[PDB]
Amino acid sequence: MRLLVGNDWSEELAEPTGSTGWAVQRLVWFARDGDVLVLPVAPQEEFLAYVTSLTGTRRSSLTVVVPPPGRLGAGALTADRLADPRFLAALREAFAGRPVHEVFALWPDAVVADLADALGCPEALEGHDFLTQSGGLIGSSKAAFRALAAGAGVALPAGAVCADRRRAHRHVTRLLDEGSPVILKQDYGSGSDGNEILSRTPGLALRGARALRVLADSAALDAYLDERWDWLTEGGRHRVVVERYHPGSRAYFAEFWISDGGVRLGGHGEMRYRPLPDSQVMPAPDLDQAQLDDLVEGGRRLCVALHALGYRGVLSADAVVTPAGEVLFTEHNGRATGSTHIYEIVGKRVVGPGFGTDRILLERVWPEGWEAPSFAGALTRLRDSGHLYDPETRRGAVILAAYNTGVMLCYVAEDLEAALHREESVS
Amino acid sequence: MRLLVGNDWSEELAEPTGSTGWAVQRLVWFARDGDVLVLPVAPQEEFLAYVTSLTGTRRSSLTVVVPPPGRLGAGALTADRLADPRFLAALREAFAGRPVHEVFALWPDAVVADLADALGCPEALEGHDFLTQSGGLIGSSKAAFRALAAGAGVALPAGAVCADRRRAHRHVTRLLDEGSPVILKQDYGSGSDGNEILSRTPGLALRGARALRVLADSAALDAYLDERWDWLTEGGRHRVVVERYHPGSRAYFAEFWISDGGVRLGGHGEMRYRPLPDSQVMPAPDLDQAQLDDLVEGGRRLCVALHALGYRGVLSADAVVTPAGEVLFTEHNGRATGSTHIYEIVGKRVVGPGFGTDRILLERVWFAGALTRLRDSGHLYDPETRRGAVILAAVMLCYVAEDLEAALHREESVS
Ligand SMILES: Nc1ncnc2c1ncn2[C@@H]1O[C@H](COP(=O)(O)O)[C@@H](O)[C@H]1O
Repeated sequence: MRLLVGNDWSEELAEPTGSTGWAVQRLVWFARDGDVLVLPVAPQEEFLAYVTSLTGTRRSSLTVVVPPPGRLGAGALTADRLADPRFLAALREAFAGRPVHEVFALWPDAVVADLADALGCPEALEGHDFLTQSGGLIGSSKAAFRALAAGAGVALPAGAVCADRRRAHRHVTRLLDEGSPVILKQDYGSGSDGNEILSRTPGLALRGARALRVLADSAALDAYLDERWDWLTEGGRHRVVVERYHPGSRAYFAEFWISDGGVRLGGHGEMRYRPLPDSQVMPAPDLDQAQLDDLVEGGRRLCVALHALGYRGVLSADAVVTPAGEVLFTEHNGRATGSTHIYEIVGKRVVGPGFGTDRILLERVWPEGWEAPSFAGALTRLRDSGHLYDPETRRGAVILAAYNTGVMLCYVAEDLEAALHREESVS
Repeated sequence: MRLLVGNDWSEELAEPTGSTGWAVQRLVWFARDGDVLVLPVAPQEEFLAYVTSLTGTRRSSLTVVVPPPGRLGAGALTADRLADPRFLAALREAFAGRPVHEVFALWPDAVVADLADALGCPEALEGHDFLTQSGGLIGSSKAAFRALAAGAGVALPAGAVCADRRRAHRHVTRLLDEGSPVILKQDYGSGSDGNEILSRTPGLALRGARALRVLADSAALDAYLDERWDWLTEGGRHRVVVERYHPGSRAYFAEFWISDGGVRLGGHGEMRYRPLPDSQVMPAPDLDQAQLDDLVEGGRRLCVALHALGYRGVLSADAVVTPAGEVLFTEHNGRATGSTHIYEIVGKRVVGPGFGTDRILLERVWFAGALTRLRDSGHLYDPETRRGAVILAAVMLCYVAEDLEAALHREESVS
């Protein structure tokens, strides 16, 4: 029996008011026999039965525990929901006298530590003490990333970390006068919504940022900083990362599992900003040996640093390959990412040893313009067309997510072209 | 030579508008033959002569470069003073073609890395890359201390790190309802000035905070938090550390030198309240051997972690020994502290190997007049006897004697 926790982005960083309880249902992919899952919204049985049928996990051995709604409703495991005596009674009955062997959470937050303490199993949560002190936030800080990568000797685009406009203005100006565009980044921003590109020249693709600002001179920059500084600092709370932006780069990741015992490579892939990051392929294609070595060693070094200071959990090291072919690291992500269950479970467990050898994975966000009436409806159509993932041909679409009021698929194929073809058939 | 920078508390954390240039003149103690010293204010010659005669450094081999004044004046090495063309030219002249072998700064700040960049000697600054990304600030973060110590299995008072009022209220309520007093600490607070003690009971001794608030109950604390949170967070800029406070505790430090090659014990001491914090003793007295070992090994584990993440420089780990006898770490300090030149130079270089065996150092807070009268009376430090008062700054004294009782008699004499 393990306790799996489907928690969201840290309550300490942001109010999870938009959450609907859908994305964290990816937790089920990690479930193994006997496990107890804590989720904000009960998954549909059809989702559970499908996912468990593929992982080989006995569904009836699983228990799903859902807290009552909290101060922000049901969308996310807010702190008040996990402290609810009603929920705690439900949790203890789900345990049924069994010891908690391990606590696994999607996000390394103090609320998980709080839960382990309330349950009297802190020892089952690796890095518990670190987490009680809110150490897990380091996994989502770009400022922390910049310092750690630079200290560990991990290649980094030129730049700095700025707490004020005076310093920000100097570092932006240095980079712009070298003929480069610049990307500003919220310390704790999630995704490209937290970034802006600044350029002397118009017409750049908006890859990895919400907006492009064209700034002619020092005065235009003063004007920009005066207007956006509140936003860039989240109301004066956080610092801003300034770094050199490299147009037309491809985005890669190497993800690791950081335990008490040390650092272990989970997997690597490419995130396709095509022009939005709406698909990813694993493992990483089109790198030569030296670039793949740099991506993995770079990430590993970063993770060894994070391990040494006490971080425990999943760590995604994000990088770009520039048009000149240089691997530069751009951030880390301390959490179960969009990729984690895909290479770890779908790749290594469902597809098997052939994954990385004669099989790749291609996941796409449910295309806009695609519609499916329900989970069961999507599965039926896939099953009937013969495009549903078939455990003995090792080809086809794996349904990744629960019903979203469509779903989300992962195509397993010999190479990217083959998966891309599988997908056009799917309709 | 080596380039020695007498910089102050980071300009990124606070405006150093109150500095007068006096404290960073402790830089001179670290000066070795041929070095070049960057100071905000020129030291008196008599001070420079005096320090170098004790340290055995040849004074004429030294150069002091003082940047012109900057936006806050001459009191402190502000970023614009160190990027001044007039200052960079005067600095390259002081080198006169010599390569910079090592850069030593009093504070691990991004401006040091900028200066090393300007001069073309990034390789002479250990942790250069770390510092350009302002990683040195981690050495002044209590929020960082709390996580590092928790992760490193280093003992610390019960508590948490809080970003908002709701979690602070919870964690304060919990400690108070257990009957203990609580101390709130600004993430980047310099000294006790950034701390406040919360208690059910009035009259606690304010060791390490400079105000106490008596809070009867949950609504009283709502009121306090609603009133003080803006100050506690520096305008919602930083988080707040909530800790169990231990009254009547003694305060100790263990200081380490963190370089590429690893972690070296500098020294340890006590910060005495008699009744107030106006004196230091090194090495640490009145500790059992196991308490000293917990102090040093605690400090070491912590520094090993700081090392691994890239920090380079001086790191002082502060601890208290509770009335109950337990050693608990309370903060770290990444910088040359008020103690660093004392055990490292005055102790290990001036006094020699006997320091920590047959000599101890006592420093207390209450120029040629001090020197004259100390000389004429015979109380001035005598290399031949390894006893007497050392003038640490232009004044402040460090009494070298066999034990604390001998040091306190010497000071009484100096009255
Ligand atoms: N939780 C605590 N209990 C007792 N003393 C503390 C605690 N936290 C910090 N202190 C002491 O308060 C002092 C801080 O003041 P300063 O050294 O001037 O910054 C240090 O000596 C700490 O060791």
